[PDB]
Amino acid sequence: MADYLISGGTSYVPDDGLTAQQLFNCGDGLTYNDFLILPGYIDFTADQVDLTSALTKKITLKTPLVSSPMDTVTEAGMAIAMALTGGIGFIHHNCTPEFQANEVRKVKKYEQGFITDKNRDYPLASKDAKKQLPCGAAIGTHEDDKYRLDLLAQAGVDVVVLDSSQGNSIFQINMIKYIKDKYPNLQVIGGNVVTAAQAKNLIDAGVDALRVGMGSGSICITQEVLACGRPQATAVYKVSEYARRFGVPVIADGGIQNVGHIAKALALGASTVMMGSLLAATTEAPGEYFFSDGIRLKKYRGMGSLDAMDKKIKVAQGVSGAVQDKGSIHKFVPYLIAGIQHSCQDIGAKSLTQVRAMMYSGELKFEKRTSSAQVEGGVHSLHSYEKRLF
Amino acid sequence: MADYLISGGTSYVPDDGLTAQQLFNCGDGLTYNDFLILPGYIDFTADQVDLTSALTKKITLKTPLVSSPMDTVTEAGMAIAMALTGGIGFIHHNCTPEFQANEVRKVKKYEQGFITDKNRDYPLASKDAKKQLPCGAAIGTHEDDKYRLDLLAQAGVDVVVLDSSQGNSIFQINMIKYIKDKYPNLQVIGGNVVTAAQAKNLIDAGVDALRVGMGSGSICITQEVLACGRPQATAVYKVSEYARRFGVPVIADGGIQNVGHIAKALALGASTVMMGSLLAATTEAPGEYFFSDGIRLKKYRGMGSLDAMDKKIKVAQGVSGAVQDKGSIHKFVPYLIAGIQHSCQDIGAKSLTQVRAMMYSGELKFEKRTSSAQVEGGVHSLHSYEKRLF
Amino acid sequence: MADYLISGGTSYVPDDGLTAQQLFNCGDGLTYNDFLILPGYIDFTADQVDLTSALTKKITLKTPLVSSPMDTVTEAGMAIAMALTGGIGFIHHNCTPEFQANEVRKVKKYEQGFITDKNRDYPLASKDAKKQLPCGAAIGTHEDDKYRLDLLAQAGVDVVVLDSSQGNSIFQINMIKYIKDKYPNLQVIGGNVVTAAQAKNLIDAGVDALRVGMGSGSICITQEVLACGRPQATAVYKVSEYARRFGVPVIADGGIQNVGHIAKALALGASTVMMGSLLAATTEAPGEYFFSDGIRLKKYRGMGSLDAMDKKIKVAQGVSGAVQDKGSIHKFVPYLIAGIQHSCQDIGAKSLTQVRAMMYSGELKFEKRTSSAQVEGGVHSLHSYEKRLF
Amino acid sequence: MADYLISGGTSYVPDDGLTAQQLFNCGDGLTYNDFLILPGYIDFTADQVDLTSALTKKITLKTPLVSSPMDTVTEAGMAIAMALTGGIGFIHHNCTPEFQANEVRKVKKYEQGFITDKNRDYPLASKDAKKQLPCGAAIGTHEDDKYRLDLLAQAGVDVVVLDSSQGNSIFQINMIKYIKDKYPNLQVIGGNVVTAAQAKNLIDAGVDALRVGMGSGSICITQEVLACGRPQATAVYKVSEYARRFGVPVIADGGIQNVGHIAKALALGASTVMMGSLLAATTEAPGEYFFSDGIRLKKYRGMGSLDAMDKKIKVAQGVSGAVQDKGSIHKFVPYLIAGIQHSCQDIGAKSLTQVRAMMYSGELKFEKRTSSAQVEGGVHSLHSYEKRLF
Ligand SMILES: NC(=O)c1ccc[n+]([C@@H]2O[C@H](COP(=O)([O-])OP(=O)(O)OC[C@H]3O[C@@H](n4cnc5c(N)ncnc54)[C@H](O)[C@@H]3O)[C@@H](O)[C@H]2O)c1
Ligand SMILES: NC(=O)c1ccc[n+]([C@@H]2O[C@H](COP(=O)([O-])OP(=O)(O)OC[C@H]3O[C@@H](n4cnc5c(N)ncnc54)[C@H](O)[C@@H]3O)[C@@H](O)[C@H]2O)c1
Ligand SMILES: NC(=O)c1ccc[n+]([C@@H]2O[C@H](COP(=O)([O-])OP(=O)(O)OC[C@H]3O[C@@H](n4cnc5c(N)ncnc54)[C@H](O)[C@@H]3O)[C@@H](O)[C@H]2O)c1
Ligand SMILES: NC(=O)c1ccc[n+]([C@@H]2O[C@H](COP(=O)([O-])OP(=O)(O)OC[C@H]3O[C@@H](n4cnc5c(N)ncnc54)[C@H](O)[C@@H]3O)[C@@H](O)[C@H]2O)c1
Ligand SMILES: *c1nc2c(ncn2[C@@H]2O[C@H](COP(=O)(O)O)[C@@H](O)[C@H]2O)c(=O)[nH]1
Ligand SMILES: *c1nc2c(ncn2[C@@H]2O[C@H](COP(=O)(O)O)[C@@H](O)[C@H]2O)c(=O)[nH]1
Ligand SMILES: *c1nc2c(ncn2[C@@H]2O[C@H](COP(=O)(O)O)[C@@H](O)[C@H]2O)c(=O)[nH]1
Ligand SMILES: *c1nc2c(ncn2[C@@H]2O[C@H](COP(=O)(O)O)[C@@H](O)[C@H]2O)c(=O)[nH]1
Repeated sequence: MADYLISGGTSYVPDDGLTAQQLFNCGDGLTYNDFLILPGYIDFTADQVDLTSALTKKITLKTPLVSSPMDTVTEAGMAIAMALTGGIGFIHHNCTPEFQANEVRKVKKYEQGFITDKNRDYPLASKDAKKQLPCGAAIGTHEDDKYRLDLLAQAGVDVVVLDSSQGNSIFQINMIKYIKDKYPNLQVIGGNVVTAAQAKNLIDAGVDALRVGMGSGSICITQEVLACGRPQATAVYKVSEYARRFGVPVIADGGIQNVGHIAKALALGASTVMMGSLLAATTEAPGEYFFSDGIRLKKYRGMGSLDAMDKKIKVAQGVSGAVQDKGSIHKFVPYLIAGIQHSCQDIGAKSLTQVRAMMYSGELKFEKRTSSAQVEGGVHSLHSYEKRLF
Repeated sequence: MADYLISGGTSYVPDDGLTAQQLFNCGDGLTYNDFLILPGYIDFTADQVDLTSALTKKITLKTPLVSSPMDTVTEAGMAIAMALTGGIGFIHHNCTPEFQANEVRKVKKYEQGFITDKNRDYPLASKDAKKQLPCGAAIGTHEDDKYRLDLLAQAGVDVVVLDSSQGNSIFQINMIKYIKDKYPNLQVIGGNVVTAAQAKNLIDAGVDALRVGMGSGSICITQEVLACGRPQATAVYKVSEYARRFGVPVIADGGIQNVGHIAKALALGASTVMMGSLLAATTEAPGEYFFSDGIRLKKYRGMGSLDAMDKKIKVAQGVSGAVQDKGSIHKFVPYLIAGIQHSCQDIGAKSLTQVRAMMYSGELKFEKRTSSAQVEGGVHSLHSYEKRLF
Repeated sequence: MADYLISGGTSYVPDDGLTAQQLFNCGDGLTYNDFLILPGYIDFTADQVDLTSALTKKITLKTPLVSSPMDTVTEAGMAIAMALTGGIGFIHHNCTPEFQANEVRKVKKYEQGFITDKNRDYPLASKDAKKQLPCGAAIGTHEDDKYRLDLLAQAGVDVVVLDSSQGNSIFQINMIKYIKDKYPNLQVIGGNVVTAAQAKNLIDAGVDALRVGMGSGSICITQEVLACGRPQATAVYKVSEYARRFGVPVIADGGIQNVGHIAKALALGASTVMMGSLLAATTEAPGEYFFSDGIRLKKYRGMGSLDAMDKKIKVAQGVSGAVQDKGSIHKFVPYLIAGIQHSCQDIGAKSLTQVRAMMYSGELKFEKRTSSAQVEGGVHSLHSYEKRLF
Repeated sequence: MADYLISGGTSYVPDDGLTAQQLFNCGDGLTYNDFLILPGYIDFTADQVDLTSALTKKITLKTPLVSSPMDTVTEAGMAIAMALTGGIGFIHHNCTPEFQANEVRKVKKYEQGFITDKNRDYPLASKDAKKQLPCGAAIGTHEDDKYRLDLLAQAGVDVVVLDSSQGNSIFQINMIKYIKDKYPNLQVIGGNVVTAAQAKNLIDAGVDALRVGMGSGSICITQEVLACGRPQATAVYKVSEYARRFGVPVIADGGIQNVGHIAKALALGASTVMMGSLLAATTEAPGEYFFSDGIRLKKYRGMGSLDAMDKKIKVAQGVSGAVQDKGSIHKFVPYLIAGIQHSCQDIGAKSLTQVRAMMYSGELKFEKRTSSAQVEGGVHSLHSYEKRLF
């Protein structure tokens, strides 16, 4: 019959909104708050949404959440918490290599299979072949980072991130090739990059994932000091679009402030999301809580801040501050998971993989927001209010 | 793994060419020769291509070919031949109603099941419930056409076409409602229309298919005489795009000169293709062969030509001429079928339904042709040549 | 082989971002904060970046930094400091000609070769043929400015700037020709201009450099009072693009607030950058430090402010205020130098000359910033923070 | 020779910026702060700029300044002051007709020629044939306004303005025709209008000038309450462009905050500028000065405010407030005159007539301003400052 024979199941579906390609073709320099995702069709419940994510070519996580390698964010405690909730943590390298290797060992010795030296309480916990938690580590691109890498490999790190503001450098590519030849099984994350040209240079060197973002971080002043960077949403879309031609996952790094930002980054092509300030002042973050006028808060600083580089003339690229206490990771990360699942349900996708497939196929639709639209989208017209997320 | 998890099976597939929507958004006023279909991916053979087509809401044919209701094209002989090759013929009404009903009866009595008054030699032959060939008939929108319709319904016609140059009229809509209430099972084809506004008016009246085309016919001079019409490719695309919102098939009528034109019309949203000149001077066309300077050819005239309307000032809308002999329908239609199948294979679709699904989804891609491109596409740079299609 | 023969060394390099010409063709009226420079490829260290800059046709400096001719900014002390750090200072003329000539003499007698009447402590110090520091001076376009010019030429000034808000005037052109005929060796800077038409008029008169900017200065209210001016980034790009057709350097004047602004101005085609407020409240700036509620700060006023013109009815074009203490030039200018070098390294250029060559060739790429993008580029999501640049 | 024969005196003059027609074709909905005028060529001094302006077809003023018919702005004192400084005042009608006629008489009896029962202290003072100051008056479009008009005509008013928010009404057109037939010599100003369609309706009725502006006034809330209006700069340009086809002058009404705004309105096609808040809290404004926390200020209210309409259900269209004391008109208006003259000198025109001629010919050029550009154009980067206009 005609109702089937005219177009074969694919029905009318009025065209309304912009595709991602149309949205990011305009060259406006958009970030997360400049656009929304239009809703789709719902025929399933939120709890059925699958958040399985690729961290690298060969490392898969049950959630897309990653803690940033920052000395005020990720040490062994935070890494264990993120592994237990289904993500991963990357241990910072603003320390001695022995200290870093000890932190990696503490992460890797939390759970064991056959000890050669709880699984039910944490179903989403990611594990390697030997029933051990996964762990990540940051290294630089200088000469001593080779010895640091040897210690980390001995400690049993599963993935290393090359920590730099501008990853498209001869130093970074040289260390990528060094690692590829000396530890052929080790997974390497390159970055940070914001353009497809940088991305091509790093993928040709053989990275297993790309870290995307420059200047969007909450503690960053790189854009205003060095005049270099890119709006985060455009950067994530462009680099993910390039990298998926070669099957390279993208980690979206910097500027994430809420669940909506996480969902937008995943919809734009990122496979995982890296969080700094959002996970600072949690119980598992390193450092100690302190009070400033009846407010509980913790230190949070950028790695390019003068205090961070203290332990010639130094050009600071980050600031040092404090953020309000958020509580425990074991209570905060489930809220993020539920929020992402609800966002996926609203846009009509059963999984993050299907979200990205719909985006690349043009089925997922977007819309811009003017300044008035953003104000309307926020809380308005109230004398006073209380905001309780969960 | 990441190779699956990044976008879920849907690979890169570099973007190249225009979608049909993009092509017909430019407002250039394109017809068939102004564009091409870009090739796709082939993983099947040409003979496996399915050409099942919807003529109306409830009438399905094995091929998309229809013979036009013209007194130099379709009588009982042509109708039987087209039914036997898998299409259908529409018997013209430039005759008395008794003559038309007799032609319909001759078509409907060619093959029988249980005669109440070969099926393997012609596998593609379309048949109704009682194993009889299908037949179509044209009627006008004047008062006496009701009596003509009664005679045709008694003769057992399966579908009637309302024959007019401009179908968006109060007369046509009145007769559509008359037919709907008096013969609730009879299928009605409305037209001719070239715009979505006309199409909406006719679909609201309850037609089961639309006949699309005004001024594109080979014998027609309506565009130059009445300044009204539309380029055929744009008309087919626009009207099919509107009509498929309601599950109404479109017959593309006029200006078809070759297999490439048939394939283009089907790719643009038409479900069947109506042919005039292409089927004139076949053996089954009415009239007798005659010679003019060693060339065998037959009369072919437009219904709005003065000779056609002869049997008060008449404004002619068509010319009368002759076309070269093509041979038999039973040998010519298989060539068209094979050509359409090869076109479908080249663009990478298993069926006409899938062709249209790909076009509406944006997977099928198109390209414009300049005048130099069209010349290049034709035969060139030769001293002399012979063109043998089959 | 094909890897070389296909395109000869020039590899793919995916296209991403806008060229400067594309960015400033849109007519949006951009200034510095509306765009960023995308990062390039790094294969050298920051300290290897060469900042040699052309102040005029024949005067070359080792850094691109120039102090503005303002009575709260540049006197002999500031001029000596800027000469010693590799730049130059322009002595203001809101004084008597004898006072100005004495300041020029004090600058020119700081270092000597063969005295006819430290080289290692300051390697970047600019010097003339006779091992003396270079010095600049401002003059007006009125009649007595000829006598002022005679005194300055006797004092041995190396370059004079014609000080005006709108340099495209018959008065300015007359004085330019006067100076060219009377002091054929003296270098003349014309301005201020913001359009290529003004620039053509001044280059035809024979200037050796152009001063670009109108209304962008921190103390300026010309745009709001006289409705005339231009956004600074667009002005710098347009005028530099015109002036380089004739080999005329451009000084970018006004609205510089940080190292990122300096880098952007140099990337847009300027050869040197003139600074007002950024160098006010340094130790070498004229005037005395004073306290307002525990904050140390110095007077800073525009030359078109009523206080400035006090020493008929006067239309003020500038305001008078105070800015916070910055410390010494000998410590602040090295920070600017290091910042510019780091910006050049990030965008992948070995020198300012190569930065501009990449920009004109289209290799350097830019990106716009929405308001949300600018907010994201700034410090955000923090309860409190401290910003220590160096 | 070729230097003349190639193009005949008209030289290259590089193309840079936008014409007014290009600027206002974009449909962005610009007001005064969204654009600047680019500078031109200066070959004359500021005092030589001629500000002669057409108020109506037959009434010419030496300055383009007009005081608004508002009960907190214009009574006899303000009307006399504006006439003496070269402009005109329009006496408000929120009073009895006898009171209004008495104010008109007080204005018309200030200076006399041959008294039927100083002119060198005020050279710019506008005068009629009998050496008397000109005076304007506002009337409504209701029935009793005819009697009010009779009293005003007897008092000797020279021009009447029809006071309404939306002037394109049958009531306004009826009163325009009434006035034209009963007082054939009286000059009538119609409005307020913001579109060319309204302008055509009023010009067809026979107005001698148009009052342009709806919702832009400082005390107005019409746009937010009735959703109707237009950005003032676009409104002035569009309506002036239409009205000059018929030789009808335009008064730009509302939203003027400074000299730059006046200059922009005149450059966009207006012949005179009407001022409300800018002239409120001057000594000559009606009402009494009063103090609020050490600040001297005066009442200023919109005519559509509830207090104004007090003396069944009233929809307020204006608010009531207070503005800071500005001093005397005799000192403030000369500042405006000098500012306008300086703006004309900067853009390179000898007169307002030549400003508009250059604008219509495309020689005058404009530029847009982003939000960052506007911030840059303002005062910035200062700890504190003092702004003394004159
Ligand atoms: N993502 C961001 O936007 C961002 C911005 C600023 C800082 N940061 C963080 O701050 C930290 C440091 O910043 P960075 O990017 O300057 O790190 P970095 O230490 O890589 O850079 C230091 C400098 O040394 C150079 N360098 C690097 N390797 C070298 C080698 N082998 N030989 C010679 N020179 C070499 C670099 O090009 C750079 O000029 C990192 O944690 C980084 O992630 C991040
Ligand atoms: N598709 C084309 O481009 C095209 C163009 C011209 C002619 N033709 C063919 O030629 C033939 C005649 O052309 P036509 O369209 O003029 O046919 P038509 O007979 O419908 O038109 C005849 C005229 O009579 C009017 N009319 C129709 N029904 C009426 C009624 N009940 N009462 C009063 N007036 C009425 C029509 O509006 C038209 O003016 C048809 O075969 C048509 O298919 C086709
Ligand atoms: N760059 C800017 O945006 C800007 C803006 C305002 C003021 N300023 C500074 O403030 C100071 C004020 O200078 P200015 O440009 O306001 O005015 P200026 O000192 O050049 O002269 C002011 C007026 O005198 C006229 N004039 C100049 N030379 C003349 C001559 N020979 N004969 C007759 N008339 C002549 C000018 O055209 C102008 O109307 C300067 O320091 C200037 O650099 C700079
Ligand atoms: N944007 C502006 O320029 C603006 C906006 C609001 C108010 N105002 C000022 O406030 C005052 C009043 O505003 P307004 O425009 O409502 O004045 P208005 O008195 O003309 O309007 C009063 C109402 O009566 C109607 N009306 C007018 N004449 C009539 C007649 N002869 N018969 C029947 N109905 C008639 C009008 O259409 C309107 O609905 C005026 O001073 C006006 O200038 C100005
Ligand atoms: C600029 N960016 C910096 C610096 N240190 C780290 N970073 C980047 O910021 C991310 C965290 O940002 P949040 O918005 O707080 O999530 C980090 O992951 C890293 O990429 C710095 O000093 N200057
Ligand atoms: C214009 N068009 C006419 C006329 N009679 C019929 N037609 C239309 O032409 C079609 C055939 O065109 P070909 O190109 O030869 O296939 C018919 O089906 C009909 O729609 C006429 O008089 N003037
Ligand atoms: C407007 N602009 C003025 C005035 N005096 C000087 N200037 C200009 O400003 C520049 C300094 O600006 P900063 O942003 O503080 O660097 C000067 O170099 C000069 O060009 C004035 O009165 N009104
Ligand atoms: C809206 N607009 C009103 C009202 N009364 C007068 N007006 C308009 O505003 C102009 C003055 O505006 P300023 O910006 O203060 O110069 C007047 O001339 C008139 O056109 C009102 O109640 N609501």
